[PDB]
Amino acid sequence: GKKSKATKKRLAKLDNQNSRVPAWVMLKTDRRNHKRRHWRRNDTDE
Amino acid sequence: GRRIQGQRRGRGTSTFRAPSHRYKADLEHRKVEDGDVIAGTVVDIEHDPARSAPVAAVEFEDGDRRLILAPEGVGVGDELQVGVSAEIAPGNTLPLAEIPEGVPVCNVESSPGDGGKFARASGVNAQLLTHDRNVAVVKLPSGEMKRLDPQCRATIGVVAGGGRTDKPFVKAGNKHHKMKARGTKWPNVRGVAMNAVDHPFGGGGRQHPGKPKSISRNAPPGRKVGDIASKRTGRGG
Amino acid sequence: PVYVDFDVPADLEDDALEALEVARDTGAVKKGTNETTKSIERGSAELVFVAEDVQPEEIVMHIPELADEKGVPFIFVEQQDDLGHAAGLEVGSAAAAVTDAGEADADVEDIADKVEELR
Amino acid sequence: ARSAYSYIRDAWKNPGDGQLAELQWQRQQEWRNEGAVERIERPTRLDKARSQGYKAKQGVIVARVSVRKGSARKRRHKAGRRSKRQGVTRITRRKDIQRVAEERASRTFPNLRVLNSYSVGQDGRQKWHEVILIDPNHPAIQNDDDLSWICADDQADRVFRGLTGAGRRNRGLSGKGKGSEKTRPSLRSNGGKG
RNA sequence: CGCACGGAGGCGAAGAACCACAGAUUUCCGAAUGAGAAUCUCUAACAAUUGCUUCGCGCAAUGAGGAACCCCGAGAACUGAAACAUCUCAGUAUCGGGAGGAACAGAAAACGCAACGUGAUGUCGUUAGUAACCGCGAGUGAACGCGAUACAGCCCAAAC
RNA sequence: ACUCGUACGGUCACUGAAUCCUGCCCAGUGCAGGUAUCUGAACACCUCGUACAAGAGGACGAAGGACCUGUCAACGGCGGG
RNA sequence: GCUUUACUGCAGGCUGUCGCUGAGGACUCUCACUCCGGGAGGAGGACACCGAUAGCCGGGCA
Ligand SMILES: [Cl-]
Ligand SMILES: [Cl-]
Ligand SMILES: [Cl-]
Ligand SMILES: [K+]
Ligand SMILES: [Mg+2]
Ligand SMILES: [Mg+2]
Ligand SMILES: [Mg+2]
Ligand SMILES: [Mg+2]
Ligand SMILES: [Mg+2]
Ligand SMILES: [Mg+2]
Ligand SMILES: [Mg+2]
Ligand SMILES: [Mg+2]
Ligand SMILES: [Mg+2]
Ligand SMILES: [Mg+2]
Ligand SMILES: [Mg+2]
Ligand SMILES: [Mg+2]
Ligand SMILES: [Mg+2]
Ligand SMILES: [Mg+2]
Ligand SMILES: [Mg+2]
Ligand SMILES: [Mg+2]
Ligand SMILES: [Mg+2]
Ligand SMILES: [Mg+2]
Ligand SMILES: [Mg+2]
Ligand code: NA
Ligand code: NA
Ligand code: NA
Ligand code: NA
Ligand code: NA
Ligand code: NA
Ligand code: NA
Ligand code: NA
Ligand code: NA
Ligand code: NA
Ligand code: NA
Ligand SMILES: [Sr+2]
Ligand SMILES: [Sr+2]
Ligand SMILES: [Sr+2]
Ligand SMILES: [Sr+2]
Ligand SMILES: [Sr+2]
Ligand SMILES: [Sr+2]
Ligand SMILES: [Sr+2]
Ligand SMILES: [Sr+2]
Ligand SMILES: [Sr+2]
Ligand SMILES: [Sr+2]
Repeated sequence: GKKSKATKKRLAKLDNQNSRVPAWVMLKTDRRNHKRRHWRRNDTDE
Repeated sequence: GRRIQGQRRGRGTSTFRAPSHRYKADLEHRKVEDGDVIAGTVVDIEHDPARSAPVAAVEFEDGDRRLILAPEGVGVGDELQVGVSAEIAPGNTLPLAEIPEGVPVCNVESSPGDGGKFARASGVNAQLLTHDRNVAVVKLPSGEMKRLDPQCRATIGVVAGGGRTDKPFVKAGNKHHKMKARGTKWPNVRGVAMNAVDHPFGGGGRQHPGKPKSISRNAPPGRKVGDIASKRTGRGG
Repeated sequence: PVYVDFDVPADLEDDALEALEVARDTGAVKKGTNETTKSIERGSAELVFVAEDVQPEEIVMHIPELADEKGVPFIFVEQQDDLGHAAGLEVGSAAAAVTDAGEADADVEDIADKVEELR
Repeated sequence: ARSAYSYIRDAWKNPGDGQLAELQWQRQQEWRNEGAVERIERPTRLDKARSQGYKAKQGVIVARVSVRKGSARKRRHKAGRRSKRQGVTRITRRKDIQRVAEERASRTFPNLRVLNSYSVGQDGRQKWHEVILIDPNHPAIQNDDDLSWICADDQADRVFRGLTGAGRRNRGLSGKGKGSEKTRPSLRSNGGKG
């Protein structure tokens, strides 16, 4: 498929949202990413 | 029940339409101011997809290039004329008044200036019978005597391609190819071969129409099938 | 047009309008269909003017017959704006009336007489 | 004495007699070739226009609107319906043609508000009405003591809500007594039985 | 120095944090309005429809949103009638259009406890399941008046 | 829509290549045509009625029907004695 | 769901009548209206179309 500049920006965001809750947040909050998406197992929009 | 095939037709969907975009020209009589002064040279002969018959490409003196409904015997190089004082030769177009009686004509106008309506299919022709100051009587290909305005233009000769109907299609494939060039759904499933829900003649444990086939003229669409307002049927008597 | 039954010559109209101007600067005039209509009814109208380019025609239709059953003479003017300018208005006027002329009594009388001859 | 206006009024009491008859036969020919909504410089019926609130002033507009004659243009049922609800032919709409005319006009002039309207005849297949519209934004009207009431925010789209005279008439609000039980203060408040 | 108690660091007596009011900034799509497009792009823009008009987009208006309420239009069926068609469910559900902070209504061509009487309009209580409707079946169903609430009365067209 | 189409067309149906063939029946039903006479609604018209109206009757009479004819490669039928 | 000479209706077709609609039991005309024609202009014409109502047919549909 051919992605437009906008489609590419969204896909990019989706990938970065796929990051982990930084180590420090665990310590600060004294103790989970509910949006962990997998390329295969899951399915994005558009 | 469900709407019958005749009803789906009227919706004008793709399946029922004619491949217009593949059609060449709306062969109409060239418009002339008056005086008749107008002639052209036959530049080529082409096949008309819409009528399964030949059509002449004609280039006029004023530079206009238009396809024409060609009569039989017209060839490249020939000079055709159109107007009140045109020469009484095959291929020329002039009002019924200037056309001598007893002469075969084609592509006759119904109302002067409409561009031609009657006798346009392969090989057919209308016979110009009577003259008058008010009306010119013509015998159309169906055998009907048609009283017309003598100002109605018409072309001399029989339409080219005569005898097309003489050779049988022989096989379905040939019909298929012709049908694909017309605004028609084909093949044809017999009503009597359908389910009651699909057609008035459908149903039964064996194939036969429900009631008699001759249907009243007043019958509504969805029911008007079979022999529409037949004055009689069969061959005997 | 539906209320107009006779054509008034350009020259005759010139005479009529000229008389109207002197009529406003000497005697008295009424401008506008309403005022003109009242004059014909009250009897104070000596000569009434009616424009031919009135749209809608309803506005004036009644004049030609009201003036008749009141013995008041009338004349048709081609343009609404000319009648209004003659009456001394920046705007046009569908109808005007000379209520007691002034130094135009001779002209008006003749004009009235000329119209009778013109049917 | 009689007003010149009274003569236009009297003529229109019988649009089929006299000069008016000839006039209508002539105009209608031009009207039939005109559009749906046609703005016109002057009202065909001055007496009526003025009587309805019209004024030769900036911000006052008039337009002739033609609507088709007859009952409702209804599509027959495409699903189960008891015999009572199977009709098509004899069904008529609840708004009158004059009211349809007013709305079609108001839509043509999004910024103007309908003041009133009146009939100007009909041929065999359509009716014509002239609608008087008002520019609630022109200072010529915002300062007019007689018309500035239409400039109020609550008068916005007054025609679409039936606040027009023809609207109120059609809503069955003419009578203040007997017969207006289900109409006043509103059809909707009375369960839609008016 | 947000939720959020970390690490590094920083800010605050030049009165920070924090709160109230006012103001600045305020990407792209979006009624979406220069034109096109799945939030981007192409080469000056009130696009479109209108009013006024210096007739030039010069000055203006409309569009779309909002929990329901409100007003104007379109308008079912299951169901009930122990079946069912009128009737009923119901002018309900749903659909189209539109306003406001409330809408709508409203100063009698009224009422008609018939009078020597009442006196704009909504609404609440009542009148009353009364009158009236109805395969006179099932069902349906007001008003005048009265007691209250709140009270307010005016402007044109024409005559001149 | 058919249709840039015009009876050698295109619509609506039946039968289902070729070959040899395709009888009899129009009473019923369908379709179509005709029709002296009969029947046939509303408006308008006339009489009665009502100071008006409701209403009753009359006159005229369209398509349709009666009646007549055509038609079965229309629906169908082709027996008892 | 389907059928039909089941009950009751609703579209649709045919037909009369009123409106559009005009001039001089049959007829002429042109000006509305319709169509043809680029147009000039031609054909048609108070009919047709459309709006309204009445009778008939009407499992096409509910
Ligand atoms: Cl073929
Ligand atoms: Cl409005
Ligand atoms: Cl009282
Ligand atoms: K029901
Ligand atoms: Mg990564
Ligand atoms: Mg052609
Ligand atoms: Mg064949
Ligand atoms: Mg095809
Ligand atoms: Mg077949
Ligand atoms: Mg089968
Ligand atoms: Mg089966
Ligand atoms: Mg069927
Ligand atoms: Mg078989
Ligand atoms: Mg068979
Ligand atoms: Mg309310
Ligand atoms: Mg854009
Ligand atoms: Mg039940
Ligand atoms: Mg019962
Ligand atoms: Mg009820
Ligand atoms: Mg009461
Ligand atoms: Mg087979
Ligand atoms: Mg045309
Ligand atoms: Mg059924
Ligand atoms: Na995936
Ligand atoms: Na508006
Ligand atoms: Na009601
Ligand atoms: Na902001
Ligand atoms: Na704007
Ligand atoms: Na401008
Ligand atoms: Na039950
Ligand atoms: Na049941
Ligand atoms: Na009932
Ligand atoms: Na038979
Ligand atoms: Na079923
Ligand atoms: Sr998968
Ligand atoms: Sr053609
Ligand atoms: Sr042509
Ligand atoms: Sr069958
Ligand atoms: Sr035979
Ligand atoms: Sr002027
Ligand atoms: Sr609005
Ligand atoms: Sr009070
Ligand atoms: Sr065979
Ligand atoms: Sr028969």
